[PDB]
Amino acid sequence: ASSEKGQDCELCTVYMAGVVSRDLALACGKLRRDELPAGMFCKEGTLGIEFSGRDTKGKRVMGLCAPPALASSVLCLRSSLWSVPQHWSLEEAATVPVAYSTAYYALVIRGHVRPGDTVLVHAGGSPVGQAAIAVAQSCGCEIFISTATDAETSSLKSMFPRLKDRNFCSCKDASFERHVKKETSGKGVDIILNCTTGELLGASIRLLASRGRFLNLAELVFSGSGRRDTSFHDINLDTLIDAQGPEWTELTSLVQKGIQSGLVKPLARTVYAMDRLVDVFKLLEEGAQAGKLLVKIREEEAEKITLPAKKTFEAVPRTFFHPAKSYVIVGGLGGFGLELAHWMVLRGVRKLVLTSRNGITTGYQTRKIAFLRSLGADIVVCAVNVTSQAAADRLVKTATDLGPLGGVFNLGLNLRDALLVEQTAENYKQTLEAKIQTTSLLDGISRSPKIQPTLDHFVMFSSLSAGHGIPGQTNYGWGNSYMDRLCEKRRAQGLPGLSIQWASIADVGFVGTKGNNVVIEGKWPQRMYNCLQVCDYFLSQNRPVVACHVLAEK
Amino acid sequence: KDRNFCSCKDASFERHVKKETSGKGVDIILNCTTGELLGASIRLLASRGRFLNLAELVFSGSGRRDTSFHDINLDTLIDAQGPEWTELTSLVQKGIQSGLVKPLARTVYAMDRLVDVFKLLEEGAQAGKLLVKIREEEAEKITLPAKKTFEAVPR
Amino acid sequence: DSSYSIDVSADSPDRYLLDHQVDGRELFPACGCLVLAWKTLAALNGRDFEQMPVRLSRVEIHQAMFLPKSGSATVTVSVMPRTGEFQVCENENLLASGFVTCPDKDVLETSTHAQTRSSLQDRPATEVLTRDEVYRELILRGYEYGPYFQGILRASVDGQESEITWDGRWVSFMDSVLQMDILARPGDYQMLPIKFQSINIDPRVQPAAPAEDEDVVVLPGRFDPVLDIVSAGGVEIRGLETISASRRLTHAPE
Amino acid sequence: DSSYSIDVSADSPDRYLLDHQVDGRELFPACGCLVLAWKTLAALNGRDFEQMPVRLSRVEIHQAMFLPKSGSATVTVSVMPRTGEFQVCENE
Repeated sequence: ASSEKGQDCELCTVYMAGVVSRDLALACGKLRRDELPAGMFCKEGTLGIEFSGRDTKGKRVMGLCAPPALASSVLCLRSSLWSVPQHWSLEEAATVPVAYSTAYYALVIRGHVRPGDTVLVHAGGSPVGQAAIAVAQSCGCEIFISTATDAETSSLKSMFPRLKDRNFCSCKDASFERHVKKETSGKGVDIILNCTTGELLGASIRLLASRGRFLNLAELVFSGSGRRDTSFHDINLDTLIDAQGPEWTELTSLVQKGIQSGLVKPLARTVYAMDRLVDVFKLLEEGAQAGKLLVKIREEEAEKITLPAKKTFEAVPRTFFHPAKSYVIVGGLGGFGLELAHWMVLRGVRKLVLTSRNGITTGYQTRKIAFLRSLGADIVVCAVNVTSQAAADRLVKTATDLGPLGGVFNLGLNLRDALLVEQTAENYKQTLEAKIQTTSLLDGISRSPKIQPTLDHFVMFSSLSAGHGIPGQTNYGWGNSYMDRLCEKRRAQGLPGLSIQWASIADVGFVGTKGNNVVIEGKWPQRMYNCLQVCDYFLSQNRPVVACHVLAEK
Repeated sequence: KDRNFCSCKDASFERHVKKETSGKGVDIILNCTTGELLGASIRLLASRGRFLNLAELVFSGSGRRDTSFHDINLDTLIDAQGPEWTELTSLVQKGIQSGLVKPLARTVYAMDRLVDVFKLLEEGAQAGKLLVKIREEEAEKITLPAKKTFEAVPR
Repeated sequence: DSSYSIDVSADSPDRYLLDHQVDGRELFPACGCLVLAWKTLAALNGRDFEQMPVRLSRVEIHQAMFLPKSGSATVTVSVMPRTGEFQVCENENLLASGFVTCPDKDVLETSTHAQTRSSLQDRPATEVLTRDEVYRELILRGYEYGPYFQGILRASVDGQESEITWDGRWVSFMDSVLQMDILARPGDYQMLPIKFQSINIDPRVQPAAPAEDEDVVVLPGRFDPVLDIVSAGGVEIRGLETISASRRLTHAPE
Repeated sequence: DSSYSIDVSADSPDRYLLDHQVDGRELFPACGCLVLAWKTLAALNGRDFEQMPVRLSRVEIHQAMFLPKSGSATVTVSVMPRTGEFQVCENE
């Protein structure tokens, strides 16, 4: 699914994936997913932006990208890619992005720092601090750094010669205010590339001079300013990454031009092995971070341009669907079916065929259809009661006209409950034609040569009434048993096959309308989202027939 | 066009702007109002939007992430004629060379009408710009400004 | 510090407050805090909280109190004289804040209060959601309301036109309106209100409470998406910035 | 609303408050409002205003009360429990 409709995208094989404070803010829970810009909320993951590795054909590249960057492969937009120069091993190229990107985007694109003016860089130890120092010194301005400890001061002084001993302070306490106000003759600095918060933020705001630009990397106090002409710039690189307007291209050009010069250069790096995510994030939380932090996905190879070879990564299997395929949810217009379809569309399905008996009947179905189509999916609702070869052929024709068929999720049911002592043939026929006839026809038509190599999600929703029994519901039981046996036969014979036996789904079903507490055989009515998570696990595991039930407090 | 106009007097411009712009919001809000109207104006700014406040407390509690608030006080720039002042002079001169800039509506007021001029400026019924005619222009386009005596309390 | 002592016993009037369940926990609705601030301002000004138009602005919700299954709880209210900066808190943890005032005629701005005709009936069933489905959606999200808070009788597919059942209690009505607002923003994450912008209540224009034998009153309500403003009967809620929550499985592990 | 009733009579202790004149008017000094808020916080916390360290922040002065030449004045104090947002006001 590496093909993206928007623009042209290039799939890069990551070699060294960086980690930023943003990734910790997201993983910890301080920053909710929904707070991310539209375009990053619908994405797969949300961790890591910087990356560096071989592009297609192997030419070493680096840059920012969509959130799913801290990964073994990233689909970049072809606009966020800088070529790695020589004399720069990939271990080093992973440090230039985000660091220098934010430095330039704050000081130049928005700060508009000019020859002169005074730039106060908080937390000069962090990679952004060093990048801002490099850029500011490139423009020639006087830079007041605020290091936290004393080792950072020595390291920075040894990394930048021209810095004197009067251009340093202590960020830990509110002493930098006194030093800056005393050394600058009380005028105050102009460009405050602030990164602190709380009382320190108030102190930093009380240093800004007239026509001063406060570049807040992380505002309430600022509004009550008394310096007249000023400016407050909230700098959130995520929004820029998402909305790649002309400004993004200008920033790319600035960073590339700097790279051509000797201005930008790799910062302190701390390579961490792959299976050390928890420790890496914990250390990033601690604050003792040694400069930058990276993760070594793959070891670099000798040749400077070559194919990235092959490698397999251990990972918990998720369930995703091909956006270019079409999936049929027989009886998907009921209670469960609609929510299964919504979950599917979230996971990537864009072409659906929600089959039902009579079609749209109530308003809830129409609202759900409208919402799913609003997510950008093709829902061709039919009303084909699959009972003969022609009906199934028409269903498959609709599916193919949508696109190649990939899966069939049979969710139909018929509840003619009655004790066998007083059970009529009509009830049995009506109940089995909802599971047995439809299932048999779909199986026969989905194993044909034209669809077999494209089908991977044959699924049949069953109920525990075939495993644990329900009084006087033998039709449901016979149907479920047949479906489970068919799926076992399928798996034995190859091709996908699955039969999920449910206990009782809450909310959507009639039990939810009457109240999602009624107990049946001691089985509490299961929630929905939990049901969906269990389904997510079940769809991607090699077992023919499975079951899931929630026990009730005895 | 006729879709690019609203009513500043009441808080209706918010509805019109949000309806006509598809809810995204404008980018450069050259705001000049205050009070509740200022809150309404702030609630229109879009992502990466620059609020140029010509006259801020509400803005700090924004929910559009990347934004910018620019207090514009021309007095400070006039006083501190840095490189920016020269760049602005160059911009206005270059515009003048083109047909872009042009005089606006003017209401010449005699010399001894300061109190009335300021009162009218206070009223809000000001007709475009307001000027004071210190001396009548002469025919020649380059000449000495002659002589004239003005009544004034001696300091 | 006009302390309010709510009780949730069987015979107490406020038993209905146990119907506002969010994932198997009896959370005290934010509408409750709003009504409490309303009553506090009414009392402090020598007025009755059934004939005083009010406007709550800049409202922010900090925490959600867990109502006892049976017992009583204490919640204090501290408003300032001039600015009307209320602070509804309990014990040591603040519940809600913001400003509360009493404006003049200029209180409601939607005009749905004046409207009295519903017109929602005589619309094809395929284009109208009944109470059952309207609250099926919300229970699916995670809000499991009891019968007393199920204060929506019908809705449109657009989620804009709807009918509310006014039956005396103000908290039920306000939470019904807020439910309309939540319904206006589909999804699958348990949305949690945090910050409002303007909640204007005008009890005068509101229809009088039904007597016991007069069943309920059907009130029309509309949600304007341009400004994102939900207005029903005599209330008008606006803003409703929200965050997400991680749900809480009500049962034992599957 | 811990109201304070100041008196400026001859024998009252607060006669000295008439010494804070600003251009021939006996203005009540802002320090007076600060001390009153201090005492209000001390009282609300069951403390004495002579042994309680205090910090007043974001303080803003709106008006200046004119002390009567002889008589008494009333000034109310309204502090919030959590945020400690005091409001020293008189009359309206």
